[PDB]
Amino acid sequence: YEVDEDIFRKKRLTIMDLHPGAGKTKRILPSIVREALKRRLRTLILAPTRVVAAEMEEALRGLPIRYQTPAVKSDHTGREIVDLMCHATFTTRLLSSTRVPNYNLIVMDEAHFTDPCSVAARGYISTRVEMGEAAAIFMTATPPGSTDPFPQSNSPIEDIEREIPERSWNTGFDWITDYQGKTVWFVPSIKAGNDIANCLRKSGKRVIQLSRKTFDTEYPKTKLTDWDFVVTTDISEMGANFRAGRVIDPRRCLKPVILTDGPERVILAGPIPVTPASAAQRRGRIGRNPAQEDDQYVFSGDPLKNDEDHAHWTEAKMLLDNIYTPEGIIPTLFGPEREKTQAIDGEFRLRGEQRKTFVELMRRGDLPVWLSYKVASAGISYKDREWCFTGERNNQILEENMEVEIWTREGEKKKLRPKWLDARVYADPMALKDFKEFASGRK
Ligand SMILES: Nc1ncnc2c1ncn2[C@@H]1O[C@H](COP(=O)(O)OP(=O)(O)O)[C@@H](O)[C@H]1O
Ligand SMILES: [Cl-]
Ligand SMILES: [Mn+2]
Repeated sequence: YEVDEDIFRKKRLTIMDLHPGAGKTKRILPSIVREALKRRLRTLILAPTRVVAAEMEEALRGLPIRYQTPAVKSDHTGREIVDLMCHATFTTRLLSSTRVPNYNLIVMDEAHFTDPCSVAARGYISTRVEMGEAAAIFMTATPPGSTDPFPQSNSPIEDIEREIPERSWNTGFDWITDYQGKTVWFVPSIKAGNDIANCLRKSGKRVIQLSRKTFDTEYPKTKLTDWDFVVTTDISEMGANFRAGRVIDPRRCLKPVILTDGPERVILAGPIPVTPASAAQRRGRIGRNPAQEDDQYVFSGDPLKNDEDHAHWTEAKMLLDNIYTPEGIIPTLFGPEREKTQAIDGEFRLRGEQRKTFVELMRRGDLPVWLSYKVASAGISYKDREWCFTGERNNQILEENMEVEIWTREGEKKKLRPKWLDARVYADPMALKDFKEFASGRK
């Protein structure tokens, strides 16, 4: 692969939108890094997930790569070194340090990731590019704005449109279990995944479940051959490689929405249709192997473009408005994503301890951006957990249709009733478990 010379020039942002599997991560990336080093550029590589980052550092092992952990706010050497980190790690460091290096070449892989930390990162990056302080490459077949759900592939894909179960089934879906080979099944939620996986397991199928929280331990198991089904949330759209012959995709997802009628709260709306980019990335899990031309994409429904009510857009602004810049400037969203919110640049900016608490609630507290923002801008200290118990009766959190009760750090049994309700902290057993740990003052 021959690298273009102009992509290393400051004020240039290159959208590397080669089709899924074309060789963006595996082939051109090491070529770009080596060429960046030759030019003595201060280089940053951004991976969507910890797993993908680990694959990058394994592949770039011969080069002066340094993986950067979010447990560390900055890490500067007096040496020629390429920094490697997750999208979210970059955004956290921007919020928590003034010692963020002045990278003049930034590569964001799987730059289609729509999680707020990634949207915020693209905002900061593009701002630096447009200010003439950096060159950046966004690697993704589906850049922000894409609407082709059936892009080019390395090998032919059989696109099959048919009814897909939303829940456990007894009969009428023989084609699912009769299939000889491996399947990746995209589900709209973890608990939808729990039910589907349970159904497949009672049929004697070996299934691995994937979600954001379990991705690190569960994904490596898919690299072995002792499995029939992967049941996964949208997280697998971000550079997850499966050696499988089929994707099952009912093209559905949950969408966080900030509601403003009465007390502000985040709900999880849907299931709703995925975006055409998401559908393409799910489909793009297969058709990757030149030697295997039998791959199937089994789908249901049309994708939906309009996602302007997605909470991730205002959450991205809450992050961006609090990002430290050398000049003191407020960075704006990436061009094509500016339309997604009506927020006035800088309206979410916090000062002093409130800004510090905002960051702490996200990184140490594991809370969503919106929820962290509401607590921090209320003037509440990080260790002060009273808000988890002082909400209105409607804010009572249920588990198995019964009221959740928590032992506090002071040793009192209080009903879990937060002042601010964000559906994501009680969306599934694991999220609730983590949030109970927060409410009981255990982190
Ligand atoms: N660990 C691996 N070993 C061998 N081949 C791989 C590995 N990971 C990916 N590939 C293959 O390399 C090709 C390009 O992959 P990649 O660079 O990830 O595509 P993309 O352009 O989507 O980033 C694909 O055909 C893929 O199947
Ligand atoms: Cl998830
Ligand atoms: Mn890739």
